[PDB]
Amino acid sequence: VEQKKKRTFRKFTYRGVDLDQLLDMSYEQLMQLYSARQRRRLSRGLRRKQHSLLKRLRKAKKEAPPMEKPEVVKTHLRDMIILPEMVGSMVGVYNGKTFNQVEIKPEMIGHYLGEFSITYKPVKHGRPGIGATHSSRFIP
Amino acid sequence: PEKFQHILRVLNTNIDGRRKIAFAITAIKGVGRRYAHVVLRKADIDLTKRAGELTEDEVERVITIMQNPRQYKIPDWFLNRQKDVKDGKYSQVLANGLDNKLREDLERLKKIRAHRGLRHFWGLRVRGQHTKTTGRRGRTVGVSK
Amino acid sequence: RDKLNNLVLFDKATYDKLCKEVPNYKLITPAVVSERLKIRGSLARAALQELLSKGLIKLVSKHRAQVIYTRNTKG
RNA sequence: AGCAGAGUGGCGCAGCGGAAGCGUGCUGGGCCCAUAACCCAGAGGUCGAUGGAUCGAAACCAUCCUCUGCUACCA
RNA sequence: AGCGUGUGCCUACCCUACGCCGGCAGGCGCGGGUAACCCGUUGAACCCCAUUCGUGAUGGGGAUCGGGGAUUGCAAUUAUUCCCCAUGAACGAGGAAUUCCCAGUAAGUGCGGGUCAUAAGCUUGCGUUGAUUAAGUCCCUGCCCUUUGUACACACCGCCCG
RNA sequence: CGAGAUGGU
Repeated sequence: VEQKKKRTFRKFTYRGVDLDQLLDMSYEQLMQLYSARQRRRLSRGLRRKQHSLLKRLRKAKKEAPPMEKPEVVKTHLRDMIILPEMVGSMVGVYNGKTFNQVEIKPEMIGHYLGEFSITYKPVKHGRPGIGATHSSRFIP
Repeated sequence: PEKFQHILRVLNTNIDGRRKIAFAITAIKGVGRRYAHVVLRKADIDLTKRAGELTEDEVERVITIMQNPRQYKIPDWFLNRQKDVKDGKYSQVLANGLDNKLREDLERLKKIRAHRGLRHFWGLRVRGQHTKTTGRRGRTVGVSK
Repeated sequence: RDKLNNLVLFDKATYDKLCKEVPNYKLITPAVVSERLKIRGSLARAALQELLSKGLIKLVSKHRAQVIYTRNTKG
């Protein structure tokens, strides 16, 4: 990663804990660090057949060459919360017609996968057409 | 009267010593009507006097209470920074510290390029609002060719 | 565009005038005291209660939105 | 060299010792079923250098700079 | 105050008193109602009485934006709705134009019904406080009837000349 | 007795 200190030692962490500690914590402990929406989702959420993504991610983390990035796993699951299991991983997130790849930085923790893959193009205007103003009227 | 000093400087900001004490200290950023009343109530100050009628040790009692709310038993549910994301603390942030705390929050969203960080960067409405008919700040454009 | 500059506390040049002017006025009210002495309405409210306990003026009427006072029963 | 103009705030014409000046052009709105005529509102603002009176300087007054205009010459 | 609604017949959800925990949104327990029977004497808002501010873009105004907590749901990010501390824009009664209204009316003020798993700045009803100005005209925009003129009948937004 | 031209569906 580009930056020192973060989640490793001293004053930059998540909520006061290090990445190696977030990797020891259970879902029952971890839901005290997350905010109210993520806490409700983990408390209520049986996650029935949503564990399949976590299996494919941990397969790709296991089988990658030593000191090189995993291959992409590509998915429709835009409403998945980023767990501390998912850091340093490649995901392709569906956009309504294409998959956009994401390298999951540890600062992304507690966000949704769908927050990093955007459904539209930023607008830039062409000149106004006929009917755009009351004076614009056409007579043959 | 005593012809005492009627402008005073408190936290790198100037207070008019001429308003009621509970409405003079809200010239500090991070101190609203609701928080200013509770600080003076813990500080044991009479709310009826003008801000130029406080003695030198009374202003130091108010300043030392504003900077350490949790040791004078001001509740956690009152504070403007709750579980701060990088170190987990609870506090009230004031003056030029509030400017930097927002400056760090907008750059933290931009660095990972989340949707919030892109809307703040392009200068668009960040919360759920529509943009077809409100917030207009350009110039009228003519149809002619 | 303009500004008033009304006082928040007295000084002797205006406090001695408050005590000298009492017999001159048929109608005494916080607003007429405010504009005539250049005093805020909250100081005008406070000053007229002291003169009443000193016995120098008569209360004619009181209501939330309007007090009225007058000269001490002669002239 | 004699005498005069310019040195935009919006193309263009340059008012008078008060921070647009008015006729006009551009852009938008009203009126009408609709187009013209008519009516109304907009346009990010030390206007070449150096001194002096002013509440004030493109616009009251010095001294330099440059190009035009009419005369007409240091060339 | 007055008008109303209430356990959904496939379709799976209703209206709530009382006690206890919490600043709040909210949570747990335990009863009544298929309704002139229970929520309910439906303790509504403006208004009324007392206090503080003092002509200041101010203690007027509350847009924009940071952080945290609950509830619906299979799922809330492009923020469902709700609660808390903080931030504190334009705006000082609005140019040419233009809408609605004659008495329990206009305007002010809050409450039900619809849509509804979650939810009114809309709409359709109800009560409460309660004026100023008129009792007329055909001028402007239109409608009805009669006499009259026409080169119109696609009917004046017509037809037609150099 | 102010000024009052014109007409793709």
